[PDB]
Amino acid sequence: GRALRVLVDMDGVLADVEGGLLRKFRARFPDQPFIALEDRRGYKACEQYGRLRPGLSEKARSIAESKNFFFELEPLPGAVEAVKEMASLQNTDVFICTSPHKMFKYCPYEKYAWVEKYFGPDFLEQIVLTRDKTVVSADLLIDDRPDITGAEPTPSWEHVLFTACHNQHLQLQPPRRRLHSWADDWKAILDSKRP
Amino acid sequence: GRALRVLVDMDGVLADVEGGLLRKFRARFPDQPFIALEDRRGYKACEQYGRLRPGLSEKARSIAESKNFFFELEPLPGAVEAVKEMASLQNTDVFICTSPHKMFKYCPYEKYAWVEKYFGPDFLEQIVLTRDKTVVSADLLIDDRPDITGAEPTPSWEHVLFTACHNQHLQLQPPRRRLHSWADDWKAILDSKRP
Repeated sequence: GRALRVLVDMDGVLADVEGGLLRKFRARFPDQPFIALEDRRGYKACEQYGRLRPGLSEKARSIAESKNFFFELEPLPGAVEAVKEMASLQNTDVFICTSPHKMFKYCPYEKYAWVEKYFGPDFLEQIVLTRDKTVVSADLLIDDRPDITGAEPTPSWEHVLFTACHNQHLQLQPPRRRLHSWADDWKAILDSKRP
Repeated sequence: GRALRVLVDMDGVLADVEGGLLRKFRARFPDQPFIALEDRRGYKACEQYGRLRPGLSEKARSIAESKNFFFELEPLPGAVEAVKEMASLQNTDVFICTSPHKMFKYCPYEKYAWVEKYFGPDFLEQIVLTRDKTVVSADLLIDDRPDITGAEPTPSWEHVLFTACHNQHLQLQPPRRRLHSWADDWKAILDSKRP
């Protein structure tokens, strides 16, 4: 029978982008103010730094653009184990669908290397790098961005919001769904999309 | 109205991969035999080198894996001008949909840089890197590979074969279509998929 196809974005779902940004920002710019994760709002971290102090958007971006930023990101709790299990379920195909952002020098490569490091070489085959997720056909999309963007107005996938510091204050209106973490019942969400 | 979505793979369609491989192979390994383009058959160039002489698959692959292989590829005749025009047509969205192959170190980055070089920064937004094109939804796919591969048995796009040295000897059975080059009537092919 037809496999359930699930898209999972790495950023803020598998790899701890927010923790990495904060940790490296503080170490490189110890005499500047920063944004504690609890105070993060909106997926655009650099823009919020810019509102904190003129010039900090540029510094935050320079952190994310630096070599090894993506590669040294820590996996989120229970992320690697859940996705490995997910991919092992019958009638389930998992693709990692994630953005190069506008940082083409190191980001694409390190994302591949990160996935290989935690998931193995085999899994590299399932990666789709795109700014626009709406052109990718699937049953479910799990990512940390509350807003959908891209060329297809109504994507084929249901969008499920993975909780992150910057989105946790949003109270989603049904039938919009939230996955609180990888300890949460993700199997139930998948099962709901099966025949 | 709904835009016609066309996927175009860079390799052998916009960027002259075969010429680049042959040119750099010959310069680096001047005392080895090589495969003239007219003798190329099948998209897997390294495998054909391996059949020519044991060990040459590895050397050919080392050429493609080298820094600057992808970035220094020459654009195919009329490619940049056609795709720029195509993207400028009304009710037409063009995405470049292309593979990282198993060469993650330089290939992804140089493909982005190549597109930026010939098409501009704006166009980077339209790039989808994937091994599996069948999970990308679209009306048309133009690439140089005669065989479809990927998780979706029947993709949404019609596959149009762009002529390359390795595929030109294949006589396609209708209704399968071929675009002989960018001087050929590509507008007619697009128009056929419009309302």
